[PDB]
Amino acid sequence: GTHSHGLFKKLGIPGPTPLPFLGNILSYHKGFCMFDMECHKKYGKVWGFYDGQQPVLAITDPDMIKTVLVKECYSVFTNRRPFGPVGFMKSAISIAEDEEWKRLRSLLSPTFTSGKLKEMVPIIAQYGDVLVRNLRREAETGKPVTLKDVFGAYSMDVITSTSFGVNIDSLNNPQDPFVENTKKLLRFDFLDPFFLSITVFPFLIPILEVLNICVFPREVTNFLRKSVKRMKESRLRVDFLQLMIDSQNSHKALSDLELVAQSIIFIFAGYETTSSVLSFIMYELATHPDVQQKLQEEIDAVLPNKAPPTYDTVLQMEYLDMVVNETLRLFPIAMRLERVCKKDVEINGMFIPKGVVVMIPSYALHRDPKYWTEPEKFLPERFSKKNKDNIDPYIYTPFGSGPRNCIGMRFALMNMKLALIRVLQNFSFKPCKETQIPLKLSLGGLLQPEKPVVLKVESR
Amino acid sequence: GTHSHGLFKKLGIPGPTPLPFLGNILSYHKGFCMFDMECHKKYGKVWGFYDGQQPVLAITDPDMIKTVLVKECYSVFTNRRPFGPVGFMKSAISIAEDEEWKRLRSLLSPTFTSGKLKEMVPIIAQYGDVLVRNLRREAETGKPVTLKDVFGAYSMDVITSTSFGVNIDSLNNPQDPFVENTKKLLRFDFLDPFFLSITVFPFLIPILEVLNICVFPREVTNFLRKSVKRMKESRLRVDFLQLMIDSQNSHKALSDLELVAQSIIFIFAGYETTSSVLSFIMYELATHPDVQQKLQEEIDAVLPNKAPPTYDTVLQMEYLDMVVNETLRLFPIAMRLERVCKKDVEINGMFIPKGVVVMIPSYALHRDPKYWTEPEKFLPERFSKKNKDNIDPYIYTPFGSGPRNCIGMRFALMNMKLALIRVLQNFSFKPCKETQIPLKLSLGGLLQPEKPVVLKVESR
Amino acid sequence: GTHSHGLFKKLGIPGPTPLPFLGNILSYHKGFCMFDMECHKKYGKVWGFYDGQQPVLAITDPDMIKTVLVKECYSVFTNRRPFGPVGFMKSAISIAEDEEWKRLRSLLSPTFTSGKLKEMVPIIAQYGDVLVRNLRREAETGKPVTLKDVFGAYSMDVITSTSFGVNIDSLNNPQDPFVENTKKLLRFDFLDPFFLSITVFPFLIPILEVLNICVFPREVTNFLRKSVKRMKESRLRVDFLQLMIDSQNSHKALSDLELVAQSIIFIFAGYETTSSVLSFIMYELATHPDVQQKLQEEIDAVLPNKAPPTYDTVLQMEYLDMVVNETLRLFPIAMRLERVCKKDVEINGMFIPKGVVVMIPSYALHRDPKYWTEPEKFLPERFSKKNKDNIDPYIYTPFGSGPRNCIGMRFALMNMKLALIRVLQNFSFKPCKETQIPLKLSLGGLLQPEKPVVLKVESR
Amino acid sequence: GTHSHGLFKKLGIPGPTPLPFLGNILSYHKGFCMFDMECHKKYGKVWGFYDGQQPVLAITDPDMIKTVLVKECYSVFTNRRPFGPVGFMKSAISIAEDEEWKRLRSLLSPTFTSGKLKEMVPIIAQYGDVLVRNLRREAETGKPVTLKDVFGAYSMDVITSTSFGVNIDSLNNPQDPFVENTKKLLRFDFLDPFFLSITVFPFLIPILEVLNICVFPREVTNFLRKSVKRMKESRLRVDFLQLMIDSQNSHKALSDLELVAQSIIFIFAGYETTSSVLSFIMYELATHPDVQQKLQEEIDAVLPNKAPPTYDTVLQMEYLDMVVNETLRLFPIAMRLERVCKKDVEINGMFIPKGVVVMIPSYALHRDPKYWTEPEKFLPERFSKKNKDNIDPYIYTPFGSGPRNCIGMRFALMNMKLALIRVLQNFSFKPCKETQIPLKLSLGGLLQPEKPVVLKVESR
Ligand code: HEM
Ligand code: HEM
Ligand code: HEM
Ligand code: HEM
Ligand SMILES: COCC(=O)O[C@]1(CCN(C)CCCc2nc3ccccc3[nH]2)CCc2cc(F)ccc2[C@@H]1C(C)C
Repeated sequence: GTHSHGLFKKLGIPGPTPLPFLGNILSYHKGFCMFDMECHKKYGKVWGFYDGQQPVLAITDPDMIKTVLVKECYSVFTNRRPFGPVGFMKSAISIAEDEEWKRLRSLLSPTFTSGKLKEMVPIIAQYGDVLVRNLRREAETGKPVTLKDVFGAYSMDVITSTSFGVNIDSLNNPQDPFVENTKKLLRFDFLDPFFLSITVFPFLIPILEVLNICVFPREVTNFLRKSVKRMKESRLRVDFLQLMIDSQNSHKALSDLELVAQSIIFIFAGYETTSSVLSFIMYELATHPDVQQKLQEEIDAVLPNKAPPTYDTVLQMEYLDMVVNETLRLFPIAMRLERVCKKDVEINGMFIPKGVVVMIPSYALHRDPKYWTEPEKFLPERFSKKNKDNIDPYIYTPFGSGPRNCIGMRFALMNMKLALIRVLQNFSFKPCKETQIPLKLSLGGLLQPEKPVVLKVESR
Repeated sequence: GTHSHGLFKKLGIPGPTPLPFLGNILSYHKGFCMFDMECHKKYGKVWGFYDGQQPVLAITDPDMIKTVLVKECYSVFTNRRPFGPVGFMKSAISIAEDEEWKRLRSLLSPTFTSGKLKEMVPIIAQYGDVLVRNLRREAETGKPVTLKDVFGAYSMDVITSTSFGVNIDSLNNPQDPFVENTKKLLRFDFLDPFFLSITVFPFLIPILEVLNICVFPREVTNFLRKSVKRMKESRLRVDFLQLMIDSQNSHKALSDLELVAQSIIFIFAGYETTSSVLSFIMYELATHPDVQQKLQEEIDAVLPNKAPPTYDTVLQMEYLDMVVNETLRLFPIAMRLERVCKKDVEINGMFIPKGVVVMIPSYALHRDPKYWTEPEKFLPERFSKKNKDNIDPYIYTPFGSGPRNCIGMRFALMNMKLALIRVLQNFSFKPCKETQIPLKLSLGGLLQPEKPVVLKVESR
Repeated sequence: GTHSHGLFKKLGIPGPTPLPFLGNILSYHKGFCMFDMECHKKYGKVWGFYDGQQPVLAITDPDMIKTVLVKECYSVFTNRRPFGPVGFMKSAISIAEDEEWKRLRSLLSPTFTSGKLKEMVPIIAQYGDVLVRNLRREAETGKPVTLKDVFGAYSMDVITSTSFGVNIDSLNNPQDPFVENTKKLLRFDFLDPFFLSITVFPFLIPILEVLNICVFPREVTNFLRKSVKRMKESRLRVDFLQLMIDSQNSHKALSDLELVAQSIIFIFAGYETTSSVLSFIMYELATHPDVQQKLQEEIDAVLPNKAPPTYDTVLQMEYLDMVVNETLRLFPIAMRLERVCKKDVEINGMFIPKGVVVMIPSYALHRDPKYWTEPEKFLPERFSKKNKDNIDPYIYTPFGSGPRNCIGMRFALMNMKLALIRVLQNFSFKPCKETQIPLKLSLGGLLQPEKPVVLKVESR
Repeated sequence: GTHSHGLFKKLGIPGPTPLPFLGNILSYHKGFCMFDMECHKKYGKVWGFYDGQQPVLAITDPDMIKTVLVKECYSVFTNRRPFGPVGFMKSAISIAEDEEWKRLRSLLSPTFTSGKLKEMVPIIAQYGDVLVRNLRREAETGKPVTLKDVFGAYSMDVITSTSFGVNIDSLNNPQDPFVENTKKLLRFDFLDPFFLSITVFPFLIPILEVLNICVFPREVTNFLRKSVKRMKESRLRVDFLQLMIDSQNSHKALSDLELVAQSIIFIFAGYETTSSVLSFIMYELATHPDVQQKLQEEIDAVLPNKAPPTYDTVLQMEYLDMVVNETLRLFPIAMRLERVCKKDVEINGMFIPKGVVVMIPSYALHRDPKYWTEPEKFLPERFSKKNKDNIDPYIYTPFGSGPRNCIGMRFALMNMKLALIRVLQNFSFKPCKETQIPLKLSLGGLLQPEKPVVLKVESR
């Protein structure tokens, strides 16, 4: 009931005090993000709490953070915490651990190079054209646009074609076989009934693992499993599947089911994340028409006459970059980074017992007054070539840092940027009566707007 | 490991001998139906086995059967066995038990009278017209027809409109909100991984009931729960919802959530059952064109010039009735009837300990040589007014018998008959090269064809 | 997590508000007794709380209490709550439920008549002689006496010989086979780690029931099971075993294992209960030498010259009775009486939903100022023939009331009285320096002294 | 249900075929030992089976065995399989794993040197004198002697005094506090109900670990935990406790609770093991009076006139050694050695997947005709300095081999030898009518006689 509940009181580490069995989870009634702020303010720089019986040690010192993410990554802090029954998805690089992770990490790093990415741009860019045509039809008829559905559909189209060559217009084909399953691959709400129970009955995982109950649905994983065995057997492009089929012709060649595992996790990592950030950005651009106009101006300069964006001209645009980064400062959608302490260690004047989840509260550091002037404000300027220098890369970590960081970072920024470019080239975006202002974050376990973002969309 | 595994060896009752923990479930590798036959042949008239640790006493004596289903129903054998975590669906009349069942049974019996049914015929009959139009378009283009999809869609249309007034053409609207959830309400395969585990880990039910994992999906039950709260609040027809909303204006008036519970179970009881029998019947009529022609002839006689069937002219047709009943003899899709023994009893020279599932092997009795001449053969004649007399109603029980029998019997026969009438009026049905002949039953826990039934469909 | 946690807020019933999963069990940090008082004071006459998810409705109205214990006992409130995995001890009359309880209750009522008891007095009385000899040897050498060990040994001797004819001097034979197991049969601490977990993981019971883990130890129950099969087979006295072997030569004759079940529960009900009350009484008599002297005087009057007590002269003694009853007022060692509500009901202007544990806080009513003048004080007089009249038998219930009350009441009072008589005849009892004064009740789940009672024991 | 059940059929490895859920455990109805022989004969040199879902790869090639036990011990095969909920005893060197094991292994190796052992001989030897006095009193009165009780008591006396300095005559004090708990520390029967369930519900371990249910009893571990905190605090000899208290004044000094953990495991490893081998040896010496006489002769030669054995004269005796070793050949009481495969590997032309329990069937190799002439026969000669050479130390492994072997080997042989010496010096031992001849091994999970060994004991 109190297993390890004296561990932090003992070691000298402060923090809220736990309740038996539940630990501190009642504190999650306002969300991971709000609880992390309060803990930063009211306890300082290091603190501890209990996800049920599991102690979690929050750390906020950039040198200490670097040690965990960078320095001792491979020796002490290699893995994230178990979070549910995962079945065969224990082979997805995100879930695999220790050496199996390192092998998967290596077998996949060449798939995410800039070269591989530059050759996917003409595919990603095609569904930007699709986006504008579907945006225009809703811009034609004066009717508010709900960003999450139009950007949701764009993200889906980008994934089907980048990882499977499946060329869909997911919006206009809302009944395709390939759209129904991939749309069931949403991000996990670790504050919803099931995942909370898993936290205070971690011993229920093995019970579930033996009933073959799985947090990745049996049908989705089954449909994609067989749908990929078709694609492999009809090919025998430039998409993730093929680069992976390539890398299996100094570690053990990528297995068959391991390739299926990665394709599904790429979807999981890329679907809701992308559409959610594109919507946050559109909210900020719609509530600061000066930033929007400025970006539209920077776009028309590089791309004269709605010229089509390319890998190289995308990377030209400084102010676009500043909008993307400043939006991810406010809304880092992972909320936290975490690693399991797998040994006893001392790092930066602090002993850490084997088994503690060490956690880095990204949302709260990105909104720390002590590192950010006027943190609540959308201020794209803080990332200009002028100011970009005094930003610590261990305070601002929307993609994490170190060897276990987001292997999809460059792909995701290039995907979102292509979207925002082709959309601002043709449209302007305005607040509504119904446009929730100021926007409220959800109280749940996902960093998303309370109410969806809806906006007026006009044509240029 | 062997809890109660001597109970039948002791009492004197024969039967296969169990394995620890698993009981006799390895015997289910050929299906409930085949295992029940072998047990009838090789052990006689009474026998016992173990679904894991749970003893099941099979009985085949018509007097003994009557005692269980009819005589001592309310005192000893009131309930079916628990079969999964059910959540709020513990209020569906099928799952409720003891007095709560009797109340629900009474609060719903007037909803299934013949009067209420005769006023639903013009609704049911409308989607017969819809069936023929969709059948014709597939009969127009010479392309094999897969019965389960065209009869699947008809069954869905009949349910939406009979229980919610929702008027859909489910086939041509394969993307309606109301079709996606109700199509996820299929019959349970108690021989599939999950339900088998539930059988040898019955103690896993409470674990699941507390994670709110449920065998009726949370979304389906949630969508229908709210979708009904709309219909109640827009009404404030002749459909099940309204007759139920009626019966809540000597027992406790039907509750709100109890009404939601029944509407979903009516779907569960009526969707796959109906479409599966309609397909079995079409198989038999397509593999005996003499029966088919004879029925077409009996239909044209009562209904001159594709005249539209009515409640009364439907009940006119003897040979139609004989085809429906003879098909349900071969294919009684419940396979077994069961009741939990809730007390110790002696019935017909046999003591039965509290807790035994008493079970009646319908599939095997319907195909018993000792009651049926040439049981394997489709012989509609055995049910004519001439021969219908020497059929024991405790050997032939496709809808069960007694107070807990199928409260939807008359509705289901009238629904299927309306379908078969309007379809034979306009079409003839022929075997294919691909038409699996002879048809094989599935090895799983549902009584359905191994491979789907597909047939040539011509026009008259 | 909150299953039924709105049930009392809804029905209108007040009470502390629950925490998810745990309900109100954090409130048990001071004990059932103290929590029950606070709830009586601060919420009044009726209230509700949650043992995890299980709602418990406390009631304190004598008419309402009578309804539950007496009036609707057989129809609505027949059983106590499940409390642990019990294995075969589900046949002990205390644990059995509904009709199986009524049968066991009837098959055992004639074993507890006054006639049967009067013939056990010469056995019980013999080990009073044994008590005095062992008390004297500790009274001889001036050394404090720890009541729980000398009365513990007396209680054990009374049980072995009353239920099995086994004639031991448990103290001087602290290594007999028959003493080691029966001494492991102590009362359950429902506030200790295991039983608390059972309360907030009631779903863990079936898991345990299938590993054959049992709250009655496998060895104790096994030793006594075989040790009784010896006694049955060597007999083939006046003791419980024989009266039971008798009653199996209008319900089903007592089974073999059912007889073993009762013998163990008689031990469980009678061992720690008796020794604990004898010690409470000795504390009160030692902290009021006037009561003690008065009782010694009433004993010498009826029993001139340490004359040996008999059934009839035991029942002569009014003041003895008043001391026993007043001690059980302060220390009713069951603390609460409970029944499961098995139907919906209205009783005395109150609706009660099926499934609620209805609970009667005996400890708090016995110490209610509103029924007892100076409740904290040991006042034997309130039970004299003069005052015994205005005591409601539904406020003062140390043995419960109604058909499910203590079937061992008369036996227990006669056993304790014989002890107290033969001991006061020969000894006087005095407070020590170490004698905890005032005595503190344990904070756990058993009503016993914090620290053991130790006292000076002199000879007469 | 069949998780990994194709792993051996796939890899090419033969073996009995499994049943769902249970694997091959029905095969354990004759015991680990008999099942291991049949598997050696009927499948050859390598085979696989399933303890439920857990694959176990048996290996019998001395080079392959050496690789696992010696060569790749620290890299691949460091740990034994989890076997039950162990609580804090996860710190006992036997249960600890990976580096924590290596640290414990090092912190304890100097406690088992020959120097430390030679200084414990005068303690061990003292309770040999105690043994002879208690043996004589049973040899005085002509009454069969049950070896397991007289050698059981000797083993207990040797442990209390070697690990805690507690100087008991456990037999004549069968009621000491320190004897009652340590006698509850018997070897685990992994074929008894509980441990078998753990094998096919390994997921039940975490459920138990959270109810603090433990396979080392809470009371035994609690009594010894506090009883050691006394001994530490009264000291602040030459016994295990002190050598351990010593080693905590290049790894982390032995913790407090870690020291308590080791003391209990030393008891667990040493109590039943020793007494069981001493009894096997006495059986063999009593059923071959020529060996016995020969040993008595070799003892009288080194120790003239019942001279007292010393470390050095104990190691003098070749024929004693040959009797001890030949008895452990027949009866290697661990039965199997095992290690978990923690990586994928190829060793001696064989790939082994991560997670397989690799197992070495000691009992069956010790009785392999292909390495042992007349294996069923007790032939002390095979271990003489003449023949001891062609015995492979990877076929004959009564204490295992390699870094994880029995850290108590020398202590155990010296303890048993001192016993056998002082006993044969004074007694001769003869078969009885009741002496089970030939002796049968138990069908359970412990290598012990079916029926106890009883023998005539005469004096010299
Ligand atoms: C705006 C979009 C995205 C954001 C903000 C984001 C952020 C993150 C973060 C914070 C992590 C954990 C980093 C850490 O623990 O240090 C992560 C991991 C990961 N992400 Fe992204 N991500 C995005 C999109 C994508 C995309 C398109 C992919 C496509 C392949 C992807 C694949 C992954 C993978 C595989 C990991 C786990 C890597 C490993 O365990 O070695 N993510 N992401
Ligand atoms: C061909 C179609 C159908 C067949 C063959 C069939 C057969 C059965 C059988 C064998 C039982 C159990 C009988 C027993 O235990 O004695 C049953 C129960 C039931 N059926 Fe039907 N059924 C069909 C369609 C329907 C329909 C359309 C409804 C619509 C309301 C329905 C509602 C129910 C209910 C509520 C029960 C449980 C009744 C109770 O527990 O009191 N069924 N059915
Ligand atoms: C001072 C000693 C004792 C006290 C204070 C005591 C008190 C109680 C109480 C409060 C109950 C529950 C009553 C209820 O729910 O209304 C009970 C039940 C019971 N007691 Fe006693 N008890 C004592 C000794 C004994 C003895 C010696 C026996 C010997 C047979 C015994 C046998 C039982 C049984 C069998 C029940 C359950 C009866 C049933 O469920 O029908 N008890 N006791
Ligand atoms: C006749 C008596 C004994 C026999 C036959 C015996 C045999 C064994 C065997 C086969 C093993 C496992 C070896 C392996 O996996 O390679 C073992 C382990 C062990 N034994 Fe002994 N043993 C005996 C007595 C003792 C005694 C007196 C001690 C006292 C300390 C002891 C302490 C241990 C320990 C601590 C281990 C685990 C070592 C580790 O995991 O590193 N044993 N024993
Ligand atoms: C839900 O919180 C945001 C989130 O989903 O973060 C990840 C999921 C990480 N998962 C492998 C489980 C690890 C345990 C965990 N419990 C958390 C609760 C709150 C906050 C963070 C938590 N971490 C992080 C890495 C990752 C790796 C992939 F391969 C695919 C998707 C993702 C997402 C991220 C891209 C948005």
